[PDB]
Amino acid sequence: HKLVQLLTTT
Amino acid sequence: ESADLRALAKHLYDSYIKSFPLTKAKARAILTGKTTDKSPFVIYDMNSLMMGEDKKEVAIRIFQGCQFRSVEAVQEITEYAKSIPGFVNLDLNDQVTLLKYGVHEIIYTMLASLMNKDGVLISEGQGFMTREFLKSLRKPFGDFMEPKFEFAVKFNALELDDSDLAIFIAVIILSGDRPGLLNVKPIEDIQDNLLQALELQLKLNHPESSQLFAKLLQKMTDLRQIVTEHVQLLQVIKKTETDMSLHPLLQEIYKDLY
Ligand SMILES: CCO[C@@H](Cc1ccc2c(ccn2Cc2nc(-c3ccccc3Cl)oc2C)c1)C(=O)O
Repeated sequence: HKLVQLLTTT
Repeated sequence: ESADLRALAKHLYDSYIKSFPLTKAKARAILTGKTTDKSPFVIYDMNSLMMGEDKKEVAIRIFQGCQFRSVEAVQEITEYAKSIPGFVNLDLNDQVTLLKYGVHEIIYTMLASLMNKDGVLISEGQGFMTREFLKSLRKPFGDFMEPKFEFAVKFNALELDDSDLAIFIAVIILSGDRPGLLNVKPIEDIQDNLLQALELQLKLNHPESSQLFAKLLQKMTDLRQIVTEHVQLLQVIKKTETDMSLHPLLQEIYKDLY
């Protein structure tokens, strides 16, 4: 969730 | 093939330099005083901690402080994982899972880089907190760091450098056996390639180090036990030490972990 944000950030 | 494995090794090292501002190379320069900049301030007691706190009980403040660095390190490790070839193409839920189970194993790996037998570098290497001071903290906070020091001393005896660590770290993140993975195969395939790259790296970088590769792989399993102990300590704190919470990011990593 916060992990998803970090993972998909560019 | 050999050239590809070396280019993989180098790609991982470059990514590691881009992701982690404070390397083992720099850390050791600081710990051995082979640097031009100021000696780090030593935190060895309560009022020593006071003076350094410039540049709510003691044990809680330290534990709250750890968390801010922990979440910063989670961000760094995530950025590094996104540079491992094949990783961003995995099902996103599997990336989350890989990250969730892998992240603290990596934090403790890299923390060993900032440790010697007497203490640990904090705040980007500007402070040094003695192992003895951390051991002095009241139950259960005084039990947090000691297993990490015990691991770090033995881990550091292997004398891995940043280039070794970049591959080591990638191998751990790409563990096909994390609980609840949807697609194990493409993870094992990537890991198999990274292991080949690690084996070649250790042979070329440490030709005389007996069974280094096998020794390293073992440490990967030892890290899980360290995380296990940390998590059970956190569960005690959750149950019995209630006035101070856990950063939301860390709650998310730890929620339903194992
Ligand atoms: C209790 C939180 O534990 C972390 C893991 C953890 C523990 C310890 C960690 C880090 C990162 C650096 N350290 C070493 C450390 N960093 C600090 C610190 C860092 C900044 C300010 C003040 C302090 Cl006392 O203290 C200590 C012991 C991460 C977690 O579960 O996410």
